Amino acid sequence: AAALNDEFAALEKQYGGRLGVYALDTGTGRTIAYRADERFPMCSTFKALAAAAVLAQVDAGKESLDRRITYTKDDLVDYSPVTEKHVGTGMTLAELCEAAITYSDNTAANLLLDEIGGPKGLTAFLRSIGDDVTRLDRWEPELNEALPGDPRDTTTPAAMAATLRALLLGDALSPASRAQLTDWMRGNTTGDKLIRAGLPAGWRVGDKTGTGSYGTRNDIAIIWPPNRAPIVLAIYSTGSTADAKERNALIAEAAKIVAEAL
Ligand code: NA
Repeated sequence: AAALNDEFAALEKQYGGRLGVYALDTGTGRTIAYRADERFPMCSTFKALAAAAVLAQVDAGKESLDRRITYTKDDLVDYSPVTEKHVGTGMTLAELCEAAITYSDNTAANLLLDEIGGPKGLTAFLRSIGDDVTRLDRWEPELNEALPGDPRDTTTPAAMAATLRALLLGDALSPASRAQLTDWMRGNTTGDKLIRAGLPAGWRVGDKTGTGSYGTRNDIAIIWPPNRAPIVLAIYSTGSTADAKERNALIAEAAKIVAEAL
């Protein structure tokens, strides 16, 4: 409510820009919503959805995770630490999903989009599982432009939360794929300074980060506290004016506030 809105508003003033939060404690049904229905640029948070879409093709017997994908240097875009090592041998869809999630590998993400029907295909998938809000329009790296007032390549914290819940806890995917997406997000290496840094120590998190222009910094996660039902958390921020270290701190702090209020 208003008291809590004041706190998130103080963060927005502190860092500049615009902050969105949706959190849901599945064990009590309590939620936190701040700009939860406003659009924010997804940046790399879509890569979890891209992997999901590949898994959904496998569930439907139309695809195999072992299938080897060949690619060239014409496919390499910036920030592709994993794929930039396997041009010669190629990589499997499993390896590409893992790389896109755990290392936010841009080239791997574009490759997943290839096998999925592109941004329009990924969006189509999202509609198929009840997400009528989230939209991907472009490929890496252009999708990170994060232009103010631009609806392309956006979600809302509430839509992304609902979607992540369906994918990781609901029945949008088979048990095997759901478990596989779960393992990948838990194995993320890019999220240490963000949601993970704001939560109490013993809480297990699977997450996917995002970084983009106009000072965009995001993180979406499922959280498994000991002896409790899981929490779904989507945090988006854009437009802030702060260094890399403190954009990280903005997200961690919002996460910390959430754990106190939820
Ligand atoms: Na990113």
